[PDB]
Amino acid sequence: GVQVETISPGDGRTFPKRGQTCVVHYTGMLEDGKKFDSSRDRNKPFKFMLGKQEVIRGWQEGVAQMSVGQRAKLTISPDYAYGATGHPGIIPPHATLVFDVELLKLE
Repeated sequence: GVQVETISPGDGRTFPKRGQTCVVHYTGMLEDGKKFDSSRDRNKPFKFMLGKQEVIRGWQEGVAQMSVGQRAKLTISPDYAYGATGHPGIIPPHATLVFDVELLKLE
């Protein structure tokens, strides 16, 4: 559902726990490499609570496998993203997504 491939290693020790706020920088891309969303383009980190059902499954699960300081490529199956429906106009049906995510800190 999600496959993680490290771009830059983190501390390899400090991983998110359920209920912690994960503070990340990210860029979300369709399979073709085209960016549809980025906290980097906003110049402001994005926060989410691990376990809340706001953020797509694969993005959360991928981040749970990351340590503080790590940057990684999360390849997310539609099953763990927007599924059959997608988000028409932005995310097509059955889309594989790629997120470049850096776990900045936990709060």
